[PDB]
Amino acid sequence: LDPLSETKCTLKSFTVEKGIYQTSNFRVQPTESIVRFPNITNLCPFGE
Amino acid sequence: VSMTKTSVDCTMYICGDSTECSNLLLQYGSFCTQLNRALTGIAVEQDKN
Ligand SMILES: *[C@@H]1O[C@H](CO[C@@H]2O[C@@H](C)[C@@H](O)[C@@H](O)[C@@H]2O)[C@@H](O[C@@H]2O[C@H](CO)[C@@H](O)[C@H](O)[C@H]2NC(C)=O)[C@H](O)[C@H]1NC(C)=O
Repeated sequence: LDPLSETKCTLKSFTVEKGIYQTSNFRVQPTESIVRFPNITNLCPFGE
Repeated sequence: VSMTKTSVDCTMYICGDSTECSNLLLQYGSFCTQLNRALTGIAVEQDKN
């Protein structure tokens, strides 16, 4: 919900004593996907 | 008198950005939280010292 709720949830307590508490590390997530394959048009001769 | 304070994200070390590995690591229970509780206790003590 908010950073205090994440401390209550990490301490496993509905009350939090005075302090500084470490919590889930933040991390920026993907904006989009990329694929980069060598440009090849001809199919492989599996029939042969 | 003291040593380097460290913190180690048990998820990013074990599973770095994989979700499949996170859902498997959850089957061990509290071991990641216990490791961070240990390294935080060492780190707070470097300032006490
Ligand atoms: C191997 O051959 C089968 C079918 O045999 C040939 O089918 C015709 C295309 C013609 O060449 C006949 O003289 C041969 O008997 C191929 O199977 C087909 O595969 C495509 C997809 O690639 C599918 O749309 C068709 O419905 C399939 N038809 C049949 C009958 O199987 C198969 O692709 C061939 N394998 C390779 C590696 O070329």
